[PDB]
Parts: sequence; C-alpha cells; structure tokens
Amino acid sequence: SKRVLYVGGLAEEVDDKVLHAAFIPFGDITDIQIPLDYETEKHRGFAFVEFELAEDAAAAIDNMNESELFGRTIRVNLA
Repeated sequence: SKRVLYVGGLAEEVDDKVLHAAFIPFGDITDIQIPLDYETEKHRGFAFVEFELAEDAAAAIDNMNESELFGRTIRVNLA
C-alpha cells in the first residue's frame, strides 16, 4: 500500500507517544512500529507510521520530510 511511512533520524528518546503527536495532525493513525535492538533496550533511530488513508500519508510526507524533531532532521518516505 501507500499508507505506511518510514521515518528515520529519530533521537533515542523519541517514542510512540512523540511520534503520534507529530503525525496525528495529518489524519488517523492505525499503528506505529518501532523496531528495537534486542540486546539493548533502545530503538534504532527509525520507525513506521501507518495511516488509515493514503492521502493523509502523502500529506505527512510532504510536510514532515526533512523537518526537525527533538533537534534532529528526520526523513519521511513511503515504506
């Protein structure tokens, strides 16, 4: 589909709550996935945000790609 976004460049403390607040303005979010390093406790700096509507995902990409989050430049593309 074209409803799931790949989001890279996430600071270590960015979590599901942070991601949801940053992306919910574009439309309903179905789920957020944050792959973790099993040995350690933290994530790897990227996540997946799935929108209910492809149209909302598109708007999210257009606005969020190369934007700032926790002082880091993030990259947003179709997963």
